[PDB]
Amino acid sequence: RRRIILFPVPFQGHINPILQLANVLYSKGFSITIFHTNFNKPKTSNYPHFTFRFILDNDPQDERISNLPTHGPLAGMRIPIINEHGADELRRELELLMLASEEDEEVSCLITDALWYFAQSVADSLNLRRLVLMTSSLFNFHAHVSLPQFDELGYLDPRLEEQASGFPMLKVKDIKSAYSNWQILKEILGKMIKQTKASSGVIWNSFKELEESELETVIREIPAPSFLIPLPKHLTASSSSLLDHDRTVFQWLDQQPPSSVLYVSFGSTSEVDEKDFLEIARGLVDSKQSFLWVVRPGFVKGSTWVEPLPDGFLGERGRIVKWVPQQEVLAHGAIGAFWTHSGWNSTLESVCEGVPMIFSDFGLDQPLNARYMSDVLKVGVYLENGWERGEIANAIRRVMVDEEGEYIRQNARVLKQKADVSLMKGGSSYESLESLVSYISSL
Ligand SMILES: C[C@@H]1C[C@@]23CC[C@H]4[C@@](C)(CCC[C@@]4(C)C(=O)O)[C@@H]2CC[C@]1(O[C@@H]1O[C@H](CO)[C@@H](O)[C@@H](O[C@@H]2O[C@@H](CO)[C@@H](O)[C@@H](O)[C@@H]2O)[C@H]1O[C@H]1O[C@@H](CO)[C@H](O)[C@H](O)[C@@H]1O)C3
Ligand SMILES: O=c1ccn([C@@H]2O[C@H](COP(=O)(O)OP(=O)(O)O)[C@@H](O)[C@H]2O)c(=O)[nH]1
Repeated sequence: RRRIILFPVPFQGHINPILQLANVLYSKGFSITIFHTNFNKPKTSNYPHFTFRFILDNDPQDERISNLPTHGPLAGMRIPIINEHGADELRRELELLMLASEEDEEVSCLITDALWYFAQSVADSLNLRRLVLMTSSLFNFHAHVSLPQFDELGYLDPRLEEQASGFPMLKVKDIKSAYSNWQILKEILGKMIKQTKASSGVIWNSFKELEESELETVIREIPAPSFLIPLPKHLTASSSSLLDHDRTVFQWLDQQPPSSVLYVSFGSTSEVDEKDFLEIARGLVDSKQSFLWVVRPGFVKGSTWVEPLPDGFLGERGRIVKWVPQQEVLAHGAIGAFWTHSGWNSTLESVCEGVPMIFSDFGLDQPLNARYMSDVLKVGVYLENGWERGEIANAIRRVMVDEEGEYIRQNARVLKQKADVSLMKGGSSYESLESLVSYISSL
C-alpha cells in the first residue's frame, strides 16, 4: 500500500482544492495523511478516512506567529514566515511519519501547495518526491513568468486602457491591479516559481479545454510533468468548509423559478468600505432580480456584519446569509448567474456547474481570471470600473434577462458540458488523472 502526504496552505481557497485532491487520490487506493497548521484547521471529524497531523504552530507557539491576527490581510503573513522558518520542523515531522510507517506501506510522495516553496529542499533532503498543487489558473502562471517583460515595459510602476505588450488578452490596468504590491510579492512569486519548476510534478485545478491557449507556456517553462484535473467535477468542497453552513437557503431556493436567482459572494477574505457595500446593495435592488447574497461577517469595514443596511431594504427579492455550501448552491436550478470576486475556486465551480458570471475583483489573480473568463471564454460580464449602482444593475440584467446576453448563458452551458466530457474515457481530465496515478505509483 502507498501513502500520500498533502500539506495545504491554511486558507479556505487553498484547503478546498487540496482536500478535494486528497479524496480523489484516496478513491484510487492511496492512504492519506494531511499535515496542517492548527490555525484555520478544517473539521477533522469530516475526514475519518484521513490521518491528520498538526504542525508548525503547536504551542508553545513560536514568537513569530504567536501574536499574528487570525483575520484580515495580516493573517496571510504566516505564509512567508513559515516558508522562512518551518523547514526543520517539517523535516522532523516527515521523518517521524516515515519512521513509524508499516512494512507493507511506503510513502509515495508529498503534495504541497505551490506557496510552500520551502518544502522542496526539505523533501529533497529526505529523498522524498514532492508534487505541487497549483490553486490558481494556468493563465495566471503565464502572467507570472511574464513579469520580467512587464517590469521592463513599466507596467509594474505607478496607458491604463491599452492592451499589454505580448499579452493582448490583458489591459495594462489588469496587470497594475494584479501586481500592485510588488516589493512584497516579487520575492514570494519568484521563489514559488523556482521551486515549482524544480518539483517532480505539477497538478493544476483546471481542464485543458478551459485553458487551451496556456498549455504551451506550461510545457515550455515547467520541465516536470503537468496534470490538469478539474476538482469540482469530482466532488464539492463542502466537507472542508471553515465556517458553518446556512442550509436554510435550499428551502428558499426551492421556492424560486428556474434560473431566476443571482448568487452573490465575494469570497472568504475580501473586505469593502461601508461606502461600497451600500452601493452594491443598491445595484442588487435596482436590478429587480431575486438574489442570495453571502456576506461574511467582517466583509464590511467598520461593521460587525451588515448593520449599515436598513431593516427590510432587501425586500421580497433578496436574502443575505453568512455562508453556504457554495457549489451545491450553484448546482441548484434556481440559480441564474453568479456575481463573484473571481477567485479561482469560485470561478471554476461556476464553470463546472454551468452558471454565467458577473465579475468584480480585489486584486491578485482575480483581475486576470475576470478578463480571461469574460473576453476569451465569454461566460460573464466584467465590472472593471468600481461599484456603481447603475452599471451593476445593467450587468445583472444583461446576463440574467436580456436577449443580448443569450450567448453568454449559452457559452456557460457549453463550457460545463466540455468539463463533463473531459472526465469521460479518452477525455483530457480522465487521461491526466490516469497518468497522475500511474506516475505517483512509479515513485
Ligand atoms: C502567498 C501570497 C503572499 C501574501 C500574504 C501577505 C500580503 C499579500 C496578500 C499581498 C499584499 C498584502 C499582504 C501583506 C496581506 O496579507 O494582506 C500576499 C499576496 C497573496 C498571498 O497568498 C494569498 O493568501 C490569501 C490569504 O491571505 C489567500 O486567500 C490566497 O488566495 C485565495 O485563493 C486563491 C485560489 O488559488 C486565489 O484564487 C485568490 O483569489 C484567493 O484570494 C493567496 O492568494 C493568491 O496569491 C496570488 C498572488 O499572486 C498567488 O498567485 C496564489 O495563486 C494565491 O492563491 C498572501
Ligand atoms: O459562502 C461561501 C463562500 C465561498 N465558499 C467556498 O470558498 C471558496 C473560495 O475560494 P476562492 O478561490 O473563490 O476565493 P478566496 O476566498 O480564496 O479569495 C470556494 O471553494 C467556495 O465554494 C463557500 O463554500 N461558501
